Amino acid sequence: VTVTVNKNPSHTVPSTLYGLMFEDINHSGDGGLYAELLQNRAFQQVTPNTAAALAAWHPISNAKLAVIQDPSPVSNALPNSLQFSVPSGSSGRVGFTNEGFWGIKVDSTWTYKASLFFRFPTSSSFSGALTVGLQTNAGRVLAQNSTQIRGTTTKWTQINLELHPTASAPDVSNSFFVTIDGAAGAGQTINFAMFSLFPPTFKNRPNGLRADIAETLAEMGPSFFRFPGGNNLEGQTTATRWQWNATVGSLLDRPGRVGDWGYVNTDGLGLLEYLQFFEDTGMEPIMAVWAGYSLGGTSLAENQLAPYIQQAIDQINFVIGDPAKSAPAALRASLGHPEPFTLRFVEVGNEDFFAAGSYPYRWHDFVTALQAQFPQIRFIATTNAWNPVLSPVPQSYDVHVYQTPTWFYQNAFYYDGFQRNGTTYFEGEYAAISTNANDLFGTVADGRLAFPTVQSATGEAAFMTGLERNSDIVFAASYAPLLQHVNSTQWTPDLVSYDAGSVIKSTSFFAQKLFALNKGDQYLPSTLPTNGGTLHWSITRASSSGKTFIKIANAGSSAQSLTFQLTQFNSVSSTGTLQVLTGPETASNTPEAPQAIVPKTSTIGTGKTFTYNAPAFSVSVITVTTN
Ligand SMILES: *[C@@H]1O[C@H](CO)[C@@H](O[C@@H]2O[C@H](CO)[C@@H](O[C@@H]3O[C@H](CO)[C@@H](O)[C@H](O)[C@@H]3O)[C@H](O)[C@H]2NC(C)=O)[C@H](O)[C@H]1NC(C)=O
Ligand SMILES: *[C@@H]1O[C@H](CO)[C@@H](O[C@@H]2O[C@H](CO)[C@@H](O)[C@H](O)[C@H]2NC(C)=O)[C@H](O)[C@H]1NC(C)=O
Ligand SMILES: *[C@@H]1O[C@H](CO)[C@@H](O[C@@H]2O[C@H](CO)[C@@H](O)[C@H](O)[C@H]2NC(C)=O)[C@H](O)[C@H]1NC(C)=O
Ligand SMILES: *[C@@H]1O[C@H](CO)[C@@H](O[C@@H]2O[C@H](CO)[C@@H](O)[C@H](O)[C@H]2NC(C)=O)[C@H](O)[C@H]1NC(C)=O
Ligand SMILES: [NH3+][C@H]1C[C@H](O)[C@@H](O)[C@@H]1CO
Ligand SMILES: [Cl-]
Repeated sequence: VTVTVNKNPSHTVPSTLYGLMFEDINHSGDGGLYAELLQNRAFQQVTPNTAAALAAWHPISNAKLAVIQDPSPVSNALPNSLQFSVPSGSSGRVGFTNEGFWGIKVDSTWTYKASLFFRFPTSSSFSGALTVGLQTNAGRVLAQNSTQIRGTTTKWTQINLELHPTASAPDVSNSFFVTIDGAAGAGQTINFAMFSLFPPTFKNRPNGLRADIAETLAEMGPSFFRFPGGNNLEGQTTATRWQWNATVGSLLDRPGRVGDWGYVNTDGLGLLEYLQFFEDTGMEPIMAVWAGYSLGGTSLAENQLAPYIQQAIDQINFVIGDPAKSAPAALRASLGHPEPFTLRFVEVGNEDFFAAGSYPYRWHDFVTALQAQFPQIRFIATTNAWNPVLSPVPQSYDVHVYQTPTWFYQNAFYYDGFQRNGTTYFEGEYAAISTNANDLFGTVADGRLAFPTVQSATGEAAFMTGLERNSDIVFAASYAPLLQHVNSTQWTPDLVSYDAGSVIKSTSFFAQKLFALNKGDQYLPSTLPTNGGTLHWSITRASSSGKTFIKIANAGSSAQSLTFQLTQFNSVSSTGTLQVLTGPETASNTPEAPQAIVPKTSTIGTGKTFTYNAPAFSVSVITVTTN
C-alpha cells in the first residue's frame, strides 16, 4: 500500500491519549504496587478466632496464635490483635512468621524497615529480646534485629527495626519472623497489631510503592492514571464501597475494607499515596467517585443520595480544595501537601450500564452537585453512550470493550463514524482477552489468554491507531487490567505481571509503551487503512522538533508492504529509527520466559519515499524528522 502523509495537521493530539487503569485486582495494590511485604498485616476485616483471621501467619515451634477482638485495641480502626502465647516449659526459638504475598524477596542490597505494635495485656516480670527478621521457609535466618522489651509494658508500643540480610535468598520462598526466647518467654502472652515490613520504595516515599513495578509503569510514559476502579470502587454493598477518607492518615486509622476481588484491602495504598505517585511520574488522575450502586445489585434510591454526593465532594476537595475552605482540603494540608493536586476528570461510578435503570437519577444528582462545586472538572458517564439518555448531557463517556484480537483490528474504525459534537470518549478499559468469540470470559482451555500474546498486542495496536486518528474526540485510552500477581489472579490477561521477586512486561505492555512514547502533538492525516483489514497506521508529529512517529500495526498472518510518500514536506531526515515488536502469533512473555518477545530498535533509510515490509503480527514505529 502507498501511504501519502499530509503535512497539514487535522487536530492536536490530546496530552491524555495514553494512560493507565488501576484498581486493586490480582493483588495489584496490596501485594503489588504498594510496597508492604506482609500479607494480612493488621488483621483487617477478618472474623476473630478463625483460621482465615490468621491468613498468612504461622506459629514457630509451640507458639499459640489467635486473632482476637482486642478489649483495648491499638486504634478505633484496628479492632483485631494477634494474641501470641508461649506455653509453660517452652525453650528455644518461639514466635511466628508471615509468608508475605506468596513470598518475600530477600535482597542483601536492600535495607528493610520492620515495625509492629505490642503490649502485654497483663503486666509481667518478662525481660528479654524481641527479635524480628527474615528467614527462608526452611528456617535459615537471612536477616535479624532485636530490641529489649519488658512485661511491664501494658500500653501499646511501636517497635521500629531495620533489617540487613547477610545474603540474598535464592528464591522468594522466605518469611518475616518475630521470635522471643522460649525459656524467658514461657507462660507469657503478648498482643500485637499493625505489623509492617517495607523494602526501599519508589522515590524513597514513606508508605510508598514497589520499585520495579512503579518503574515499569513510569517506563510506559503514561499521561493519566484512572483509579481507584473499576469494580473495586463499588463494593458488594453500600457499606463495603471504597471510601476516600478511610484511606488517608496514619496507618493506625485505616480500617481496610473487603474489596471486590475476594480479598481484604488494607487501604495502605490510599488517596494521598496515589496522588504522590502521580506527582512522581507526571501523570494526572482520572478519579472515580462512588455513585450509589454496589455489585450486589443495590442502587440507592434518589432520596438516599445526598450524604454520598457530599462524600464525593469531600473526596474532590481533599485533592484540589483550598485548605482554608474545607475540612478535607485542610487534611491534605495537614498531611504535608498544602498545594492542591491537579484533577481535570472525575468518573461518576463504574460500569453503570449494569444499573442503567437508576443511573439517570444518580448521574443527574451527582453531576448537578459536583459540577456546581467544581466548574472546571469534566465528569465522565459510565453507561453505554447515549443509552440511556442522561441529564445533564455528558461531556464524556467511558467506553469499555473486551473482545478477540481479530475484533480489535476489525473495529479500528469504531470512532470514525461518531459525530463531532463536543462529547469526548475515554476508552477506560480495553484488551484482547480471548481467541474465542463465543466465550470471551471463559477458561484458558476455551481460548481465554493467560497472558497477552503477539496476536492480542497487534490487534490492540490496530485498534489504537483508530483511537489516535480519532483523538479529536478520543481523549484517553487505557488497557485493563494493568497489574497481575501471578500467585493471586482473578482476571487475565493483564498488562504487567509479577511475583514477589520480578516483573514480566507483556507483549501488550510494549504495544502500549510504543504508542505512548512515540506520540506527537499534531495528528497528520494519511491514506486510510482498509476498514476491516489487518494493516493499520497512525502518524503524529512533534511541532517543536519535527519528530514524526509512524505507528504501524500488522494484526494479521501476512507480511504487508507500505511505501510512505512524504513529498508534501520541505525536508525529511535521510535516516529514521525503527522500533519493532513481533514474534509468533501465540507467543507470550511468561514467568518462565519473561523476555521471549521484546522490541528491537534499528536505523533505516528514509526520505520523501521509503518502503517498509511490516511483518505478520508486528507493531512498528518509524521515527523521522520532517519540516
Ligand atoms: C468516611 O466518611 C464518611 C462520611 O462521608 C463516614 O460515613 C458516615 O459515618 C457516620 C458515622 O458512622 C454515619 O452516621 C451514622 O449513621 C448510622 C446509620 O443510619 C446511624 O445509626 C448513626 O447514629 C450515625 O448517624 C453516616 O451515615 C456515614 N455517612 C456515609 C455517607 O456513609 C465514614 O464513617 C468515614 N469513614 C471513616 C473510617 O472515618
Ligand atoms: C536494628 O534496627 C535499628 C533501628 O532501625 C538500627 O538502628 C538505627 O540505624 C540507623 C542507621 O544507622 C540510624 O540512623 C538510626 O538512628 C538507628 N536507630 C536506633 C534506634 O539505633 C540498627 O542498626 C539495626 N541493627 C541491625 C543489626 O540491623
Ligand atoms: C452526539 O452525537 C451522538 C452520535 O455520535 C448523538 O447520539 C444520539 O443521542 C440520542 C439522545 O440524545 C440517542 O437516542 C441516539 O441513539 C444517539 N445516537 C447514537 C448513534 O448513539 C448525541 O446525542 C450527540 N450529543 C450531543 C451533545 O449533541
Ligand atoms: C507463584 O507462581 C510462580 C509462577 O507461576 C510459581 O513458580 C512456577 O511454578 C511452576 C509450577 O510448580 C513451575 O513449573 C515453574 O517453573 C515456576 N516458574 C518460575 C518462573 O519459577 C510459584 O510456584 C508460585 N508460588 C507459590 C507460593 O505458589
Ligand atoms: N470487567 C472489567 C471492567 C471492570 O470495571 C473491572 O473491574 C474489570 C477488570 O478490568
Ligand atoms: Cl481472534
